[PDB]
Formats: sequence, C-alpha cells, structure tokens
Amino acid sequence: MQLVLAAKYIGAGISTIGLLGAGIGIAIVFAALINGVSRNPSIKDTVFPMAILGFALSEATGLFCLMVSFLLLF
Amino acid sequence: MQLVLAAKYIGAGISTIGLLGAGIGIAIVFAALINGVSRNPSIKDTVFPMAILGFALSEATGLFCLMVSFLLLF
Amino acid sequence: MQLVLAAKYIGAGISTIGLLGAGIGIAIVFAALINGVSRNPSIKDTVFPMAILGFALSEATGLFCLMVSFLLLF
Amino acid sequence: MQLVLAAKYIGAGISTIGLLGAGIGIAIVFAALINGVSRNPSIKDTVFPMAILGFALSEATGLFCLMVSFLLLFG
Amino acid sequence: MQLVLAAKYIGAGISTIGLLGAGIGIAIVFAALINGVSRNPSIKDTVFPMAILGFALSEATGLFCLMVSFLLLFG
Amino acid sequence: MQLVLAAKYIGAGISTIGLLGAGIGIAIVFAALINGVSRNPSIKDTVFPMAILGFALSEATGLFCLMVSFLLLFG
Amino acid sequence: MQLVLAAKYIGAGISTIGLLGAGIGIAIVFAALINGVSRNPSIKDTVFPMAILGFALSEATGLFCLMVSFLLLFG
Amino acid sequence: MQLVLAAKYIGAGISTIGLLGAGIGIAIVFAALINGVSRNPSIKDTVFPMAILGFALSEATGLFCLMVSFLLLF
Amino acid sequence: MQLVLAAKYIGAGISTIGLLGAGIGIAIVFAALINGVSRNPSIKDTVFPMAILGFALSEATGLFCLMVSFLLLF
Amino acid sequence: MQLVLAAKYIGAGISTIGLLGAGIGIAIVFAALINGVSRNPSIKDTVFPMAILGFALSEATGLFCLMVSFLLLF
Ligand SMILES: *N(C(=O)NC1CCCCC1)C1CCCCC1
Ligand SMILES: *N(C(=O)NC1CCCCC1)C1CCCCC1
Ligand SMILES: *N(C(=O)NC1CCCCC1)C1CCCCC1
Ligand SMILES: *N(C(=O)NC1CCCCC1)C1CCCCC1
Ligand SMILES: *N(C(=O)NC1CCCCC1)C1CCCCC1
Ligand SMILES: *N(C(=O)NC1CCCCC1)C1CCCCC1
Ligand SMILES: *N(C(=O)NC1CCCCC1)C1CCCCC1
Ligand SMILES: *N(C(=O)NC1CCCCC1)C1CCCCC1
Ligand SMILES: *N(C(=O)NC1CCCCC1)C1CCCCC1
Ligand SMILES: *N(C(=O)NC1CCCCC1)C1CCCCC1
Repeated sequence: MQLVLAAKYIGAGISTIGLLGAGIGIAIVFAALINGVSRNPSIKDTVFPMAILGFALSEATGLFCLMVSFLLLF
Repeated sequence: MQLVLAAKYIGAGISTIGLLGAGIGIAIVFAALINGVSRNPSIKDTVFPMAILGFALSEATGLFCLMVSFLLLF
Repeated sequence: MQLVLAAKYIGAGISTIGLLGAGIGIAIVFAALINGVSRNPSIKDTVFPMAILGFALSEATGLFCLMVSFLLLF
Repeated sequence: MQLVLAAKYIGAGISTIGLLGAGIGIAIVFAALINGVSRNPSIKDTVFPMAILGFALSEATGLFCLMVSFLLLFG
Repeated sequence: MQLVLAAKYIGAGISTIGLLGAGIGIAIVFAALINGVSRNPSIKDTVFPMAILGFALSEATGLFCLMVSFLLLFG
Repeated sequence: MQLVLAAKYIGAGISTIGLLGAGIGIAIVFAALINGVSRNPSIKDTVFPMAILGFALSEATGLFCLMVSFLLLFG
Repeated sequence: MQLVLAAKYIGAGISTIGLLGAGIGIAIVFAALINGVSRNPSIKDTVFPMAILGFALSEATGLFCLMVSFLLLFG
Repeated sequence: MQLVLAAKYIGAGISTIGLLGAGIGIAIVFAALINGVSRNPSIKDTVFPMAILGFALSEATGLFCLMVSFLLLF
Repeated sequence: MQLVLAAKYIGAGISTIGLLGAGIGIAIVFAALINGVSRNPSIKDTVFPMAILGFALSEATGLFCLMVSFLLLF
Repeated sequence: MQLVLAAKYIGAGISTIGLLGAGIGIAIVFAALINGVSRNPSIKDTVFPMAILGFALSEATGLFCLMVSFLLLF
C-alpha cells in the first residue's frame, strides 16, 4: 500500500496545478468588468451579472481540480 | 497491481491540468462579452448567445479532461 | 505487463494536457467574434462562418490529443 | 514509509505551482483598476470595491493550493 | 522490452503537449481575420488567403508533434 | 532518511516555480501604473497607492511559495 | 540498454514540447500581417515579405526541436 | 549521500525555472516605460523612477529563486 | 555508464523546451515591425534594424538551449 | 557516482527552461521600442537607451540560468 499511498499524495499535488486557470480566469472577468464600467458607467447593472456568471463558470473548473485533489488525499 | 493503481492515481491528477484551459478560455469569452456590451449596449441580445456557444465549446474541452480523470480514478 | 499498463495510464493523463490549447483557442476565436460584431454589427453574417471555421480547426488539435488518450486507455 | 514521506514533500512543493495563478490574477485586477481610474477618475468609488471582490475571489484559488500544500506538509 | 514499451507510451503522451501551440496559434490567426474584416470589410478577399496560409503553417507544427506521437505508438 | 532528504530538496526547488507568478504580476501592476500616469499625469497620487496595494497582494503569493521552500530546506 | 532506449524515447517526446513556440509564433506574425493590411491595405507588398521572414525565423526554432527529436528516435 | 547529492543538483536546476518570471516581468515594465514616454515625452522624469521600482520588485522574485538554487548547489 | 547515458538523452530533450522562448519572441518582434510599418510606412528604414537586433538577441537564448542540448547528445 | 553525474546532466537540461523568459522578455522590450518609434519618431534617441537597459536586465536573468547550467555540466 506504500506505493499506492505515495501516488495518492503526488497526484493530489499535481491536481492543484489546474487552479491557476481559475485564478487567472476570474481576474480576466473582473478586469473586463472594471474596464467596461470605467468606459461606460451607465452599463454597470447590465454587465455586473455577466461578470458573476463568468466568474462562476471559470471558478467551476478550479472547484473540480480541488475535488480530484481531495479524493486523492482522502 | 500496486504499480497499476499508483499509475491510475498519478494519471488522474495529471489529467486535471488541461482544465486550466477551460478556466481561462471561458473567462476570455466573458471578458469579450462585457467589453462588447459596454462599447455597444444595443448589441447585447445578439452577442449573448455567441458567448453561451463560445463558453460551451471551450468548456467541452475541460469536460473531457475530467472524463479521463474520472475513468482513471474509478 | 504491469509496468506497460502503468505507462499507458500515465501517458493517457499526459495526453490531455494539450487540450488546454483548444480550450483557450476556441475562446480566442469567440472573443474576436463578439468584439467584431459589437464594433460592426452589420458584419455578423460574414464573420460568423469565419469563427466556425476557426473553432473547428482549433478543436481539431484537441480532438487528436483525446484520440491519443483513448488509444492509450484502450 | 520512506516512500510515503518522500511523496508528501514532493507533493507539497508541486502544490505551490498553482499560486502563480493568483499572483498573476491579482495583478490583472489591479492593472484594470489603475487603467480604469486613469481614464475616468470619477469612477474610482464604483470600481474600487469591484477590484477588492475580484482580488478576493482570485486569491481564494491561491489559498486552496496552499491548504493542500499545508495538509501534505503537516497532516 | 517492458521498460522500452513503457517509455514509448509515456513518450507518445508527452509528444501531444506541443499540440497546444497549434490549438492557440490557429485561433490567434482567426481572431486577427475576424477583427480585420470587422474593421475593414472591403479587405476580406485579401486577408482571407493570408489567414489560410497562417493557419496551415501553424498547424504544420502540430502535425509533426502528432507524427512523433504515432511513431512511438505504432513504430 | 536518504530518500526523505532527497525529496525535501526536490520539493524545495519545485516550490520556487510559483514565484514566476509574482515576478510577472508585479510587473503587470507597474506597467498599468506607468501607462495610466503617462495618459493622465494628474491621477498619479490616486493610482500610486493602488499600485502599492496590487504589488503587495501579488507578492504575498510568492512569499508563501518561498515559505514552503524554506520549510522543506530548513524544517 | 533497456534504460538507454527508454530514455531515447522519453527524450524524443519531451523534445517536441518546444514546437508549441513556433506554432504560436508563426500565428503571431500572421495575425500582425492581417491586422496591418486591414488597417492600411496599400502596405501589403511591403509587409508580406517581412511576414515571410518572421515566419521563417520562428519556424527554424521548431525545426531544431524536431531535429533533436529525430536524432533521439533514429540515431 | 549519493542520492541526496543527486537531489540537490536536480533541485538546483528546477529552482531556476522561476527566473522566467523576472525575465518576462522586467521586460513588461520596460515596455510600458518606452510606450509611456513615446506617447507623452514630458512624463519621462515621473515614470522612469516608477519603472526602476517596478524592475527592482520583479527582480527580487528572480533573486530568491537563485538564492534557493545556490543553497542547493552549495 | 547506462544511467549516465540515459540522463544525457533525457537532459538533451528537456533542453529544447527553452526554444519555445525564441519561437515566440522572434514572432513578437516581427509582429511589432509589421504593425509599426503599417501605421507609419515612412519609418520602415528606422525600425527594420531594430527588429533585426531584437530578433538576434531573442534568438541567442534559443541558440544556447540548443548548445546544451548538443553537448548532452554528443 | 553514476547517480550524481546523471543528476548533473538532467539538472543542466532543466536549468535552460528559464531561458524562455529572456527569449520572450527581450522581444517584448524590442516590440515596445519599434511601436514607440513608429508612433513618435522624434523620441528615438530617448527610448533607445531605455530598450538597451531593459534588454540587459531581462537578459541577466537568462544569463544566470545558463551559469547554473554550465556549473552542473562542468
Ligand atoms: N472557487 C469557488 O468555489 N469560489 C466560491 C467563493 C465564494 C463565492 C462563491 C464561489 C474556488 C475554487 C477553488 C477553491 C477555492 C474556491
Ligand atoms: N464545464 C461545464 O461542464 N460547465 C457546465 C456548467 C453549468 C452549465 C452547463 C455547463 C466544466 C468542465 C470541467 C468541470 C466543471 C464544469
Ligand atoms: N472538439 C470536438 O472535437 N468537437 C466536435 C465533437 C463532435 C461533433 C462536432 C464537434 C472537442 C475536443 C475535446 C472533447 C470535446 C470536443
Ligand atoms: N491570499 C489569501 O488567501 N489572502 C487572505 C489571507 C487571510 C486574510 C484574508 C486574505 C494569498 C493566498 C496565498 C498565500 C498568501 C495569501
Ligand atoms: N493539423 C493538420 O496537420 N492538418 C492537416 C491534416 C492532413 C490533411 C491536411 C490538414 C492538425 C494537427 C493536429 C491534429 C489534427 C490536424
Ligand atoms: N515579496 C515579498 O514577500 N516581499 C516582502 C518580504 C518581507 C518584507 C516585506 C516585503 C517577494 C516574494 C519573493 C521573494 C522576495 C520577496
Ligand atoms: N517549420 C519548418 O521547418 N518548415 C520548413 C520545412 C522545410 C521547407 C521549408 C519550411 C516546421 C517545423 C516543425 C515541423 C513542420 C515544419
Ligand atoms: N536581479 C537582480 O538581483 N539584480 C541585482 C543584482 C545585484 C545589483 C542590483 C541588481 C537578477 C536576478 C537573477 C540574476 C541576475 C540579477
Ligand atoms: N536561431 C538562429 O540562430 N537563427 C539564425 C538563422 C539564420 C539567420 C541568422 C540567425 C535559431 C536558434 C535555434 C536553432 C535554429 C536557429
Ligand atoms: N544574454 C546575453 O548575455 N546577451 C548578450 C548579447 C550580446 C551583448 C551583451 C549581452 C543571453 C543569456 C543566455 C545565453 C545567450 C545570451
């Protein structure tokens, strides 16, 4: 079981790499929001919900990386 | 059999890396949506279905990374 | 036998990494579509088929990563 | 146990790689804040809180990487 | 024999990583096509063959990643 | 003992990879600062403290990559 | 020799990763060509040869990766 | 002893990877400097010190990668 | 000598990764040239030598990756 | 001793990866130079020394990756 356990811990570490995708993706969404609102303040109420949807969909990819990570750890 | 199970676990972890691609890609689509609607609010109903299509096609790449992951885990 | 099986499962995981390219590339195409349409709405019927060709060619790289992956798993 | 311990410490080092995403993401949010304010100073009080929220959400992806890292080091 | 076969299969998987360059590069070319046509519709017949040349050349890099992959898988 | 020490040193080297995020992110913040001040010099006193906040937060991600590195090296 | 052969084939797969640079680089040159021509059509005969030279030089970095790959596979 | 020495030399090589961040980041700062000065030459004396602070902070990440590297080699 | 030779071949493969830097960097220089000339054709004779210098300095990094590669192979 | 030499060779290869950072960074500086001079030709004598400084500082990161490489090789 030593080899299998060792692999579980290597695997769990590898599985967090994909979180960099959500880290960057979430930022890209919020950057667009800020820039869109700065150029056209009246559009705020329209684009804010688009940013939330964007965030959630990008975040979901990171969430699944973590799930695989924790399946391997536990 | 210990060596094969080890491989399945390390493999599962490696297969989540590609999810960074959906994480970022989905955000890129939403950033475009926000910036297009801020510059031209009247175009919202035209470009929103394009953003949904674009999201879904980028997300499918992540979905299949995750299929490979789950196939290795289980 | 056991070592070869181990290699195929690691190989399968690695072969999905390339899917990040399609995930990002499909997004870049759709981002251009949305931005082009927002700036010039009358061009929609011209650039939409271009985005579809773009998506298809970028997707092909992803498909062939996944092909190698399934040849390794099975 | 020599192999399991070895894996815990390799795994912990690997689990920090994900932090590059928050280091880059946080910067992207702050760049946008700066560029938006320079172009439209009167929007500062509106966008500053959006930038704090964006930072917070981007940061959380980094925090989870480090949690996994700490679990492998100390658990 | 067992170790060589193992390495061929690891090698083949690694050789697909390079395909991400074609996946992204083809997109970049098509993004420029779409943006240039949107800004100047009258130029489309001129830039369309440039986009086909660009896609083809970027794709060729991915084609050779694949050739190495198949040589390791089927050689 | 030998294998665990080996892994601590490999782990410590891997844990520095994440620092590239801070290296790039800090730059992105300063690039926005410079570009926003060039386009609107009157805003500089407003955006300068935003740039310091942004740099600090991006840097914190790299600081924790380093902490893991030092924990493996000196723990 | 089982170990040496294994290494030749792993090495060959790794040596294709560099090809992503040419796949992306070639695209970047062609994107610029397209965008420059769309913005200034009369410049086409001037920039088209610059784009061919840029592609050629970018491609050469890909060609050398594949050479190393072929040496490890066939030499 | 031999395995530990082997690890320190692999570890040393890996620890330089992070230097790509400074290599790119220092460049991004200088690119902004050159672009800002070209667009507004009268701002040079204001933004030059900002670029130097920028360079220094980005360089610090690189320096500490190299510190880990030299601690491993020696 | 089997282990050392195996390492020479792994090492030589790893050493080509850095070539992606020159592949992309050279392109970035030529993209700027093309865009600069398109915006201001009269500047061609001025910026062409800057592009050549840029190319050569970016290429030098790729050249050294290859040197290390061939030292290891031979 | 075979294991240590193996490590030196693999390590040497790994240490050239960071050179991609100079490859790209140097190009980014030169791209800015070209684009700044195209937009404002009169600024050439001001920004050219900034591009040289920027090149040299980005290149130094690559230079030290290469020092680590050569130290491992020899
Ligand atoms: N994404 C995530 O689930 N974020 C939450 C945070 C609060 C608001 C709702 C979404 C991250 C995925 C990786 C782990 C940390 C959270
Ligand atoms: N993409 C995905 O399937 N997203 C869903 C979100 C809800 C609406 C339908 C599409 C991701 C693939 C990787 C794991 C997380 C989901
Ligand atoms: N791209 C892809 O191949 N899409 C096809 C699917 C079949 C019908 C036409 C479009 C993606 C590659 C990765 C997996 C998901 C599909
Ligand atoms: N981000 C982070 O989680 N910041 C939090 C810390 C607790 C108080 C609120 C902000 C970074 C994640 C990586 C480590 C450094 C902090
Ligand atoms: N590009 C590619 O090589 N396309 C060719 C295929 C043969 C017929 C002409 C076009 C892609 C490279 C990655 C895999 C899919 C093809
Ligand atoms: N950023 C960082 O953590 N800076 C701190 C150091 C302590 C005193 C306040 C600023 C860098 C992270 C990578 C290594 C160099 C420091
Ligand atoms: N680039 C390349 O070397 N193209 C050459 C081929 C010979 C004739 C002149 C152009 C690519 C490098 C990776 C493999 C595909 C070609
Ligand atoms: N950055 C760096 O630390 N520069 C210092 C060098 C000493 C004098 C002040 C500037 C680089 C980090 C990687 C190695 C080269 C220097
Ligand atoms: N860079 C390189 O040396 N290019 C030459 C090509 C002819 C004109 C002078 C410069 C590349 C480095 C990696 C191997 C291929 C060449
Ligand atoms: N940078 C470098 O030292 N460039 C020289 C080029 C001539 C003028 C002085 C600086 C590179 C570092 C990695 C290897 C190639 C050189």
